[PDB]
Amino acid sequence: NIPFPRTSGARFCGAGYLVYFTRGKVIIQDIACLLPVHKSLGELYILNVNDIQETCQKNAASALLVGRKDLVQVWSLATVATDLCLGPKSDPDLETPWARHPFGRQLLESLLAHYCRLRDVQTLAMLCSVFEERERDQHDKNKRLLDPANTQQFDDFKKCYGEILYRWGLREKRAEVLKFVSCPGIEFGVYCSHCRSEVRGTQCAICKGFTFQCAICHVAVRGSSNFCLTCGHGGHTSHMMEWFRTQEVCPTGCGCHCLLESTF
Amino acid sequence: INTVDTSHEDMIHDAQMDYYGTRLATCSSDRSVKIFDVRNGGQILIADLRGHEGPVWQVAWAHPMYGNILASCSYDRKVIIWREENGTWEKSHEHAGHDSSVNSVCWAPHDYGLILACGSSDGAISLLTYTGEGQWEVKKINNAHTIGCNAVSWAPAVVNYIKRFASGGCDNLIKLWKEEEDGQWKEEQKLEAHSDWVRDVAWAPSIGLPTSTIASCSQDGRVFIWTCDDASSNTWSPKLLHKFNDVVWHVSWSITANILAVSGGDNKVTLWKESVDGQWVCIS
Amino acid sequence: GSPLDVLKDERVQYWIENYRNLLDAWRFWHKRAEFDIHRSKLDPSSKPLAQVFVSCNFCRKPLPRCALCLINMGTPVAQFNNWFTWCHNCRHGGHAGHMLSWFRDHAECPVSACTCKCMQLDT
Amino acid sequence: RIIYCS
Ligand SMILES: [Zn+2]
Ligand SMILES: [Zn+2]
Ligand SMILES: [Zn+2]
Ligand SMILES: [Zn+2]
Ligand SMILES: [Zn+2]
Ligand SMILES: [Zn+2]
Ligand SMILES: [Zn+2]
Ligand SMILES: [Zn+2]
Repeated sequence: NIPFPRTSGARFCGAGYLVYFTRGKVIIQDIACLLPVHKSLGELYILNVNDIQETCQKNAASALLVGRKDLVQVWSLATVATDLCLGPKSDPDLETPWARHPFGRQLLESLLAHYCRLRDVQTLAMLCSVFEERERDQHDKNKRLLDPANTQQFDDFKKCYGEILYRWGLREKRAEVLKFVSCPGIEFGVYCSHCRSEVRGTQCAICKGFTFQCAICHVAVRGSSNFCLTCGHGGHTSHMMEWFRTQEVCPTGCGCHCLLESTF
Repeated sequence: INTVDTSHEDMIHDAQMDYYGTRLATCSSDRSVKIFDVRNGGQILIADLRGHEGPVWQVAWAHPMYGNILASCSYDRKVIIWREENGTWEKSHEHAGHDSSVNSVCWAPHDYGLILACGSSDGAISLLTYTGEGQWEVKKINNAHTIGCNAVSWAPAVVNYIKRFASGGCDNLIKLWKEEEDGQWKEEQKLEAHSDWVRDVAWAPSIGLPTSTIASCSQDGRVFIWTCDDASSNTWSPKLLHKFNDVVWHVSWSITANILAVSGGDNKVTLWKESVDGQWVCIS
Repeated sequence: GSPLDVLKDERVQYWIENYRNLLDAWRFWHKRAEFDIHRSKLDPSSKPLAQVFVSCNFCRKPLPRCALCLINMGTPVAQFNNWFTWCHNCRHGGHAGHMLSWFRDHAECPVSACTCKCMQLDT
Repeated sequence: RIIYCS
């Protein structure tokens, strides 16, 4: 049992390519005008939690550089629908929430259903991110523009767009997008400078003191740090930016050429 | 439009590109598995891999997550892995547990780990699982297909997990396999709506839409785009796209599962897209 | 001069210590490193101890992986862009170049669901 | 206005 050998094939590779061959040489296509995602928009789009208004306008401007009539109108509506003057209140018997207004949840759920049919992940992921006693509990569910019974689909949208962004080659943007998801071995320990014991954390337990002391400015380090695996003399990252820029020896009189024994 | 002119005399059988779109791996019939470097429109020969008894059918790259890995399946008990270490490509591992020739390889989704599935012509599937320290935990099940098992596909990961894959062989049937909690790989619904000889099977990438689609091809020329609109139902309703005049070899989805490219014996490539009314029409 | 006759006295050590301190006040930090290299090349006795362990709390596998790059730590692949930076209060990190690219624009640990501003936590 | 005049 063995089929007959084949002499042609075609596969979709990368995120915007097409490879094929025929009965030989192999050609490579750049067919990126037939997919609903655009690579330039993924390089121009921004996300910034501290100021929603600016992001919507910047993305609306960026949508005009590509010539998509749809996105300009959508991002325009997003600005007015996500203003800070429409904040929900705490008591149900004080106002009707903007979510129940027919320009709230129902318009969002009509854009999302439109873009789903087009398979446009890139807009769904962005939209789902920008918008992110019994009576009191019911109110909290009622006052949200995204249904609390559909979190899984939104997480799936964000995850798939992140995988695409990894495929294209952009690393920072994937982290930016993934920062909005609702659902969230061997390590290194520090030998304390007072009790001479391994300490799990920037602060000790016996003497409760600082466990790590920088090997350039001798000031205790509490945030970022780099260290050598062989000799083990570490400090702030910018300090070794400056130090290992030219020299190749331990800054603490150790003799260990850390540049060669650490960068595996 | 870019072109590469391969050296190897015998006709090419398969060709695939890496994850990022930088390198190229071409299988052939003489012996070679030559790999190029097509960055910025180039041809520069990175390596020229050698060593195989018979001709090689498929080459499959793994995720960049676990280094540079490439798998090959040939006309022998041969699934050699071709890892590259310290800036040079070389043999890394071999496994020869299947009597007849093995004609399909498919890497598992990177969420599970590093798993490879290969279906031999004898009618068995071998799962190569990486356990660390340069070791494997290869297990297999036999008597799955009478005279077939010549195409395998993995299913997109959904929400611990429930591993699934889709196969198909000479029996003109396609079976779905679900791994039990114990570890044994049981069987499940097996669709049978083809006539002569299935050749390949592909399963669609997921976006979040609660529908699963599978394409299939055969010597009939009939391509069926199966569909299932309910996770609990486990029902698939076949549909026809076009009855080709020749044998249909390969089907491949797109990144967003909106375009399907079909190639076969007629020595042509066709692109297809679903219309709003539910009919599948060509584009080029 | 004599290594093991005068350098053991508790009067020549205080002078060296005070000189190092006075150097550390003026913020001349590289000069202190040069002085320490000279001192160590002269006598061996005053040699610092190690600082960072490699223990495995969860005592054929890997463990740490980059954040932005997410590739497994260790394994091979402008020479300082391969150390693995570690946060202390956050226990995260990655490649030096990747994290420095990340931290120039934004200020937060790239791992989502973290609120540690690692770069400006120490100033 | 956004809805009815581009
Ligand atoms: Zn202590
Ligand atoms: Zn410092
Ligand atoms: Zn060292
Ligand atoms: Zn040292
Ligand atoms: Zn361990
Ligand atoms: Zn990295
Ligand atoms: Zn931190
Ligand atoms: Zn963090």
